[PDB]
Amino acid sequence: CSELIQASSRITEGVNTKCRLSGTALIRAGSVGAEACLMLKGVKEDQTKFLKIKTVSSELSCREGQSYWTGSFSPKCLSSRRCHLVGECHVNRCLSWRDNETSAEFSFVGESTTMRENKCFEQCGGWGCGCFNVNPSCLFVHTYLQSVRKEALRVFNCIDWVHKLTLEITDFDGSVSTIDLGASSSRFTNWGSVSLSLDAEGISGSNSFSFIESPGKGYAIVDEPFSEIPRQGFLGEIRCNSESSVLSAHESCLRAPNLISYKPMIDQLECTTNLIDPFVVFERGSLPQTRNDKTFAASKGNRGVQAFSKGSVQADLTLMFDNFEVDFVGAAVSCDAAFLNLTGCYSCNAGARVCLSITSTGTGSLSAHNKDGSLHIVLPSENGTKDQCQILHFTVPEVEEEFMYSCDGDERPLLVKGTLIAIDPFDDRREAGGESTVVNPKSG
Amino acid sequence: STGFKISSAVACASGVCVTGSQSPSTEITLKYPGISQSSGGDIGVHMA
Amino acid sequence: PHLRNRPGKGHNYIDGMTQEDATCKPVTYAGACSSFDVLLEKGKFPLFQSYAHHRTLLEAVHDTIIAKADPPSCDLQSAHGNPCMKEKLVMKTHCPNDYQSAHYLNNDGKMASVKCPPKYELTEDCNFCRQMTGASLKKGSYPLQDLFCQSSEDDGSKLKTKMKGVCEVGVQALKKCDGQLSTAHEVVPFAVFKNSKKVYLDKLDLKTEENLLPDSFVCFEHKGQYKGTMDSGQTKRELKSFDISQCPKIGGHGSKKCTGDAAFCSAYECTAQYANAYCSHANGSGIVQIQVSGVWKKPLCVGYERVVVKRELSAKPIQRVEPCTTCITKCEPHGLVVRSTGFKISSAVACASGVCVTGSQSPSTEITLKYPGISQSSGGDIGVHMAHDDQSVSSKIVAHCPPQDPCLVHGC
Ligand SMILES: *[C@@H]1O[C@H](CO)[C@@H](O[C@@H]2O[C@H](CO)[C@@H](O[C@@H]3O[C@H](CO)[C@@H](O)[C@H](O)[C@H]3NC(C)=O)[C@H](O)[C@H]2NC(C)=O)[C@H](O)[C@H]1NC(C)=O
Ligand SMILES: *[C@@H]1O[C@H](CO)[C@@H](O[C@@H]2O[C@H](CO)[C@@H](O[C@@H]3O[C@H](CO)[C@@H](O)[C@H](O)[C@H]3NC(C)=O)[C@H](O)[C@H]2NC(C)=O)[C@H](O)[C@H]1NC(C)=O
Ligand SMILES: *[C@@H]1O[C@H](CO)[C@@H](O)[C@H](O)[C@H]1NC(C)=O
Ligand SMILES: *[C@@H]1O[C@H](CO)[C@@H](O)[C@H](O)[C@H]1NC(C)=O
Repeated sequence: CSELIQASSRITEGVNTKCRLSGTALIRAGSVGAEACLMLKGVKEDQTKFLKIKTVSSELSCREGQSYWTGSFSPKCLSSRRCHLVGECHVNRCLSWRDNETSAEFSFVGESTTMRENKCFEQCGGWGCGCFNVNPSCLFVHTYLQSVRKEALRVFNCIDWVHKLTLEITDFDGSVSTIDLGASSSRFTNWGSVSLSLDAEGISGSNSFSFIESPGKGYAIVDEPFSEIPRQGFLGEIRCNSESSVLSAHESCLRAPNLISYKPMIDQLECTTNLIDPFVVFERGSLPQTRNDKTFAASKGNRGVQAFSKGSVQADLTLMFDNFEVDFVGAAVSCDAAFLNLTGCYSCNAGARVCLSITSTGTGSLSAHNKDGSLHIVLPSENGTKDQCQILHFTVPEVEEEFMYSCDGDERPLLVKGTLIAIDPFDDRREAGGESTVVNPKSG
Repeated sequence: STGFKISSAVACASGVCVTGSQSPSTEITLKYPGISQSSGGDIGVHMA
Repeated sequence: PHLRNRPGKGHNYIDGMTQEDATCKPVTYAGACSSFDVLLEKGKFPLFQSYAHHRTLLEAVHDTIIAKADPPSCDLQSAHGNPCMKEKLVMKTHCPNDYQSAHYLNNDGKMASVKCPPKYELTEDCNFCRQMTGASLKKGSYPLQDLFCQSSEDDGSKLKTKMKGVCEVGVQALKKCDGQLSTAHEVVPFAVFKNSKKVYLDKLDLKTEENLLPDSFVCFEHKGQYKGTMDSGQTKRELKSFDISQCPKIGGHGSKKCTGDAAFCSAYECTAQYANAYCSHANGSGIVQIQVSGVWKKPLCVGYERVVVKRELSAKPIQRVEPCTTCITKCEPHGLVVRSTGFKISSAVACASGVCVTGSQSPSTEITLKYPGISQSSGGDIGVHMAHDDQSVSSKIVAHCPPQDPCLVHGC
């Protein structure tokens, strides 16, 4: 499918004399679920090492910007009522009480890291009230917030979305390699590095929603702009910088003015507040939600969020210094192959699925090539009988071809039959295409 | 879906996925993802 | 001064230099030990000052955690003509004045030391001995390296130094290299495990986990305290060390009543009577584990050194040679056509005696361009500069053509 003649080396009998193949390869990445093929040709009926690049999936990952944490909080109040001229019950001190200054009555609290505030309220003054003096008495209140539930939620926003391609690197003699990479980025794998161009689109705009993450539980979407300043009656009215601060109600957490409602009725004070439960909002908007045809959802492995939108990209990945050769592969192996069936469509991004029954005596590959060399089929061969499958592209309603198949041995013919279904576009001018297309919603 | 209603859902089959949105209901129908309808196989479904 | 409540025996002295046994045998809050007080100076030995409640090198030696090397300290007075001063000469140290000895952890993982002849002192680089008249040498030995040790049973016989791009670090010859060798002095962290040698590390990823073993508790007592050791009138308020082996374990037997904080009461049995000592939990102690090769292990000692490392900058920065000629250039009456075998051509330009002509097209194996000036009529040599999709292909080629006939070009 693609040779390395300008950098090919002698890959002596039996032993390997690879010379660290340095020539880079420029081949177009296959569509989603397709594969990219390489040719390492040595001596006929020998060598024929195949490097494959499976295209697992293409996702529109999120690039998070600012973030914070929040939880559920409830207040507790301590009250102390003193008559006039007792302690700091002077009226001038009474109205001018700073919220961050603690009264002397609540000194057993002492120094604490909890979020807290202090208020002073004037009351009646007179023998009916309980004090001989007729000037107004004072009531000192110290309130501190405490976390109700032992959980926290992280609220963030996606400034932009980035295309992200997942590849499965079927390396020479072993396919234990899976990598993930973005636009104009390279990953230092074995035998050198693999780079991705993806020159079509490196971004897919922005958004004006917010996202919630519950660790170990999933994600969710809330339909409000991400606000960096706390606001009463909204999400993130009390926000922190870490899960520990939320779970401990640390004083470093920020909050809006006037969240606590005070009821200084004459019998006992009532300290209470109405707070948006972040867990309720999190459960309301679990991730599989579609907004103006975007359908955000959890990325595979639940490490983030996606964005399924109509579109496509062009990906041209490049290898470099690809050198992975051994000596034991000098021995030859024979197989037996049997055509199984053919399904799928033509001229479609999904492509056509072929399947082949390989009856082989050992480890090996398959190198079926058509008469004109346009279409290539590669499938591993294993001991006994196995059923493998591959993805190809066609442009004919009916498929009837012959391929020259041989696993490092004698050349044999393989004949493929079957037809292909026609995809209804409901609107066609010239053709569909075969580029790399991202997942799209139905309403798009 | 017996009991719980489904509003929006997505179905993935070998990379390609297809979404669907509807009012909360005990059942939901979606377009087939790619050639999974022709090729059968196993299709994953994620719904809310 | 809680840091002077040493774990274990706390014997901060070296063999031979036993003239300070009053205060260097078990180090307590009272006295002053020359081989220990240097560790607590601000700005010096920060790694140990962080892990202040772990054993030192001498403490580890006296607890049989770390062995003593062959010729434990070959005296320069009697063995200055022997190949002793070899691992020390590759380190860059700095000793203060009036010190007659200095100990370090050698390559094998044992403790060695350098001792000057009597009345001599180690110079500022600890490499030479010099004599000063009327000078009072300190009775201890200067710790050369910044390290802390602990007791471990984890095996490390398969552990070895794995440093990338390093031909030789310290006294260890990692490999054999030829060519350029960037030689310098660098600060390399190192660890020592059980049944192994020194292991230099590229990165220091270590974590500590707490426990309730006796080494994790600091037990003290007051001087002049009622019904305790040293029960006599005192003129000063000073503390005294206590041995935790006396306080009974929970659901067990013991010889002394013993009280403490929450952790001690959870681990040991706190008394309900008048207590004989107070046992707090260690500020920082525990078990330290080092990440080597991506897996955590329990090291005997952890420290860092300033040793001479030889690196290889590069074998070859980059090789750019591309005499590629895998294309055919032929001048045609319709236009100047070049067919590039393999690599596709998107845009190209042609030069012919100053005048140039450009062309743009989709990436393809061939491209056609208008002739530059009168080169079509005059023939000659025309240069071509094209942009290929691949690499390692020459972008400058030359095409020789004879004079052409425009009659076929404009024929209609
Ligand atoms: C065209 O041939 C294909 C190749 O045989 C068929 O596609 C796949 O064949 C596999 C076996 O050859 C099946 O594997 C089985 O899958 C089920 C679950 O799907 C597992 O429980 C089985 O263990 C597994 N193996 C066996 C031996 O059963 C695949 O299921 C199958 N893919 C499908 C059915 O989508 C095609 O079925 C076939 N098509 C036609 C029209 O003939
Ligand atoms: C009109 O007369 C001109 C003058 O002779 C010709 O133009 C040039 O003539 C040179 C020799 O007189 C040629 O030089 C040769 O060039 C080639 C490569 O181009 C070299 O390898 C040779 O060493 C060099 N010398 C000799 C003796 O061959 C030029 O090539 C030539 N220019 C061209 C051909 O473009 C014209 O050719 C001529 N025209 C007509 C229509 O008669
Ligand atoms: C009365 O006593 C209070 C303390 O209860 C004290 O703060 C206040 O200053 C006193 N007033 C006087 C002495 O006038
Ligand atoms: C917080 O309290 C301190 C001391 O009580 C005071 O100095 C400071 O001004 C207060 N901060 C305010 C009022 O913002």
